[PDB]
Amino acid sequence: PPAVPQSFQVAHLHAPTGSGKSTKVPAAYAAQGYKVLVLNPSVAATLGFGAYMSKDPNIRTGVRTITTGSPITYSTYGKFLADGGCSAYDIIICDECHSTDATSILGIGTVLDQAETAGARLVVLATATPPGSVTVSHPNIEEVALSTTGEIPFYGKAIPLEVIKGGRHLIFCHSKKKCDELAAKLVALGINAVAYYRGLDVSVIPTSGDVVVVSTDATGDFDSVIDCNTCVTQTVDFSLDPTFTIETTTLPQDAVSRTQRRGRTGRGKPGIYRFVAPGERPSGMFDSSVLCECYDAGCAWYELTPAETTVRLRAYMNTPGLPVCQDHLEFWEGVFTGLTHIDAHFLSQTKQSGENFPYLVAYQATVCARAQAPPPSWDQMWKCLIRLKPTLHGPTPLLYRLGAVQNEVTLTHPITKYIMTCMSADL
Ligand SMILES: CC(C)c1ccc(Cn2cc(CC(=O)O)c3ccc(-c4cc(N)cc(N)c4)cc32)cc1
Repeated sequence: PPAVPQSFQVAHLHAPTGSGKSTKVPAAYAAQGYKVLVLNPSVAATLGFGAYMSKDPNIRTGVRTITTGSPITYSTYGKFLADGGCSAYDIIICDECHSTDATSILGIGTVLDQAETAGARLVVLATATPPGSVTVSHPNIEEVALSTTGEIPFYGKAIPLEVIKGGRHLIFCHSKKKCDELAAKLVALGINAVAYYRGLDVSVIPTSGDVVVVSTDATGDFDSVIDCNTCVTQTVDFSLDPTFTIETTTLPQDAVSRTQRRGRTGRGKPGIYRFVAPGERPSGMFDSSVLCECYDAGCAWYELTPAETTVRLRAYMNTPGLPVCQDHLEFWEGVFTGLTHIDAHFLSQTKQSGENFPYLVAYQATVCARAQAPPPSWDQMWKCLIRLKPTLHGPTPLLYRLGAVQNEVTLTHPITKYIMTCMSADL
């Protein structure tokens, strides 16, 4: 238990997930008379530690807020951001501080930039999977390499039928077209194959007997888990056509990713993990398009100027022991700064709808509406514009590229031109 210091310290705390760090740790600090805040990315986790310690801490999530007068608060990073960040606490624990979702990143950076001014003595950056870590072996999971033999084609290797006859098995595949293709062949060999991915109702998975569930990362109880060892990963490309493209890329998975997928077996009883590849990237590198996400979340959810968002991301990049990324702070701040007078109605629909880049989407929707032009495609991304579809004609004033573009485009909008400058100035 890192002692509370005389001057402000940032501390790192690497210890297994579940053991001590969101639970025993804060309680020991409180037992010494300190005020302590414990930050977590997930709502369920924050309530999970709340309930478990209530046998009483303050609990601060978007959906539920309990104030109890306790010296211990469990918040998510998002609610922490919503509450204006640093008010009130001697000690702030950033739990699961490896997390590369926007919110967590803005959260920690916020804690890093502000904790000292606001009078804290200690910030503990806690996680069980700090940068460079690999997958540790699990007592309940036997791990067996797949070999070229077997009669089912699987990412260069093969799977034997014997391993997926009898019981429950989960096969992780990388995309959607690949889940369909694989489920289908198993149905054509008797086996009970069920594909799952974003845009399916969770009902379609049987609950009791034999199945081979072919899903992405979109109770389960599996006897076996089968992993293609790859992940579709969001990335940015500065393609100058006219500006940037948000697209995907399939990289070999990292440690936490291998963990997450292996952990779908061994749920108490024994488990089996069979792999396409023996290796893994180490964790601790994230794409530029995560920076774009921070500026997006900041502008859409957290009422931050681009500039404030930068101040918080700077603190995060000025701390050692954290996921590292390209320094595109001035670029990304530049971009969002030009993005003014969004339609609040469009913004509100792309937020509700769980869109990625809800701000950039609603902004391209805004620009489209005011021009009376259509969006770059009639995909699901552009749902907010359906009400107006009947009124919209001509070429799409294209700002950036978030997906497929079916409509002809104009490249001359002031916002398009402005962004273009940003990339020639800051890149
Ligand atoms: C998963 C991804 C698509 C996503 C979803 C949602 C958000 C925003 N967000 C995520 C969390 C975490 C939690 O639920 O505790 C959260 C909490 C409180 C607020 C909030 C509350 C008020 N009263 C005003 C404002 N402005 C914000 C927004 C939040 C960010 C990212």
